[PDB]
Amino acid sequence: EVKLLLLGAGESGKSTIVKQMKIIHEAGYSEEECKQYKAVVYSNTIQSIIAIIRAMGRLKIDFGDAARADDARQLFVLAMTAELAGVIKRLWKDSGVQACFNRSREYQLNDSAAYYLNDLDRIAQPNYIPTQQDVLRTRVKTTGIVETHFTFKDLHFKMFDVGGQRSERKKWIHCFEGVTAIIFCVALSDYDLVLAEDEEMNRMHESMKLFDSICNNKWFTDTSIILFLNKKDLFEEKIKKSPLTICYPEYAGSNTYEEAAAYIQCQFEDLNKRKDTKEIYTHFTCATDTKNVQAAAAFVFDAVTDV
Ligand SMILES: Nc1nc2c(ncn2[C@@H]2O[C@H](COP(=O)(O)OP(=O)(O)OP(O)(O)=S)[C@@H](O)[C@H]2O)c(=O)[nH]1
Ligand SMILES: [Mg+2]
Repeated sequence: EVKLLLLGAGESGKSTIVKQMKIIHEAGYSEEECKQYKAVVYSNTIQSIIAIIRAMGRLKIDFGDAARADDARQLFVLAMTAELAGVIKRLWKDSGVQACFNRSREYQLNDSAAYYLNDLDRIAQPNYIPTQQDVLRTRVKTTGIVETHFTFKDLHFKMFDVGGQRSERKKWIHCFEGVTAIIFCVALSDYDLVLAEDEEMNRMHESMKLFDSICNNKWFTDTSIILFLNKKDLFEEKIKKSPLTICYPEYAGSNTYEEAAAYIQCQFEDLNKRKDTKEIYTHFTCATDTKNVQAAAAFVFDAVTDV
């Protein structure tokens, strides 16, 4: 009876939200289901550390220890085993690798790269099983449309998740029929990144063009628009290191979590052309934090209840 549509750019966090609805209302991920994602965890860790040493060549950075070159060679051939763990750990500890990691803005690196790598000892053990946090931290591109059903207070939702990348936005239109509410996810940490499809397009700017399209859409003039400003935990960490001016030349405020976030929210709310007729319900979220998403869900519920 209630249709929920998750929209947003790629890496936005929409699929992580779906995962959280199963954790909260469907009592988590079974031990067996976690073992399913074990390969995904390993693939993500491997792809991340590969992405870093590959960046070094492009970025003119070399190891703090020249002996690592044999480990970097070993990483590619092996692409889990206890030898591969020792190789990755040494590469992650290297001063050169760490320098390149702190320049990840200049290439494409998974959000959860450091999360997995900093916990490699746990990840490398035998009989290791992905934790619920580990599963949420996994990245897998969403291809096609995925639906999910859950019931709350005698109201049950149809949640639709779709791919955010340009390759999949053609299929967004197929879902627009009968949408109660839209949850538009935006990565706060995307302000200094660039799209993986287009090397020179700013990720946040892309997210903006999308939100303008959706927020001021002809089909959705009825539907309530919810704006999820996601990845606030990464934004908090990141805003100290990188200035928000990279995304906005005009921004003269401080590079602080509270003030910078407030600014991004305002720029997205300003895209509403029917600003008097239509309201936008905005919430700051950490999609990997189940407790935080529980609070978000309640906020989503209140917006739908307002009907
Ligand atoms: N730290 C942190 N990581 C997040 C957050 N939201 C998503 N991520 C991470 O970012 C990655 C992308 O999230 P995901 O849910 O897959 O985005 P998406 O919109 O579904 O990506 P796509 O299918 O359109 S391509 C995931 O691997 C997840 O672990 C967040 O709020 N905080
Ligand atoms: Mg997805």
